[PDB]
Amino acid sequence: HHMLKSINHICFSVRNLNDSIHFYRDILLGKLLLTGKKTAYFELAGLWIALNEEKSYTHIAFTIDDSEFKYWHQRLKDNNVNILEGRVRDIRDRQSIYFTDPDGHKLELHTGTLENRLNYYMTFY
Amino acid sequence: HMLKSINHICFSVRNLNDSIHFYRDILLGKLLLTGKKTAYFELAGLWIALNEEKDIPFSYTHIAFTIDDSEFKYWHQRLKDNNVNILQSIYFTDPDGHKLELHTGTLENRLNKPHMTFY
Repeated sequence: HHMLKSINHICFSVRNLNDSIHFYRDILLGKLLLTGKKTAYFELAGLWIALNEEKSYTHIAFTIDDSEFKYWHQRLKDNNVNILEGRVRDIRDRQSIYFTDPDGHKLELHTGTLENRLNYYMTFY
Repeated sequence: HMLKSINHICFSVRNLNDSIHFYRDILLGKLLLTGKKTAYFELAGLWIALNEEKDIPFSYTHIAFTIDDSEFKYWHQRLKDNNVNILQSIYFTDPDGHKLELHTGTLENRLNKPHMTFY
């Protein structure tokens, strides 16, 4: 009875499929499921990601465990990923990493949940 | 070592009151918090965060949501009767032009074009 059920997928336009495959599948450890001539699909963090090749007003955040924070931070740096600054102590307190994919779509890894944010936090409903 | 799940999606929006009505009332999401400048929703099991930026000027991304196939007509009519920008499947935008879709089957089903390479 009358609800959107779940996320079906997200889709990004990208300049170079092979570069984006390396990013989403090798660096971020997603699974490549299918390709076409100008198309690739992945499963990542339980989500389906579609890339369509086409040669700051949105971001997508994935959850990671606290205990994997330094693993991720270093994997992104070792792979020369473009890392962006977050809030003061986001790195030292293992809260968030912000970064872009090869085309500049903004991504984040976060160790908290929505309730954590709500509790840490204005008008509450 | 795996990313465990999606955490949330953040959208810039020109007018927070319009976006709240779009997300909470048209799409039937749950409003959790406001401040600012900001609103948080739970919609389709996903945290959505809106940040109001009143001087915004949208083609290179979309988020798609799954609906009951028996509800296709319900949703299609709901969006039409609410003057939503509309472009099996419904393709539409929010008040700021963020690209959204509704589909009545999972991307995995859909994928199940001989020339494509399946892994």
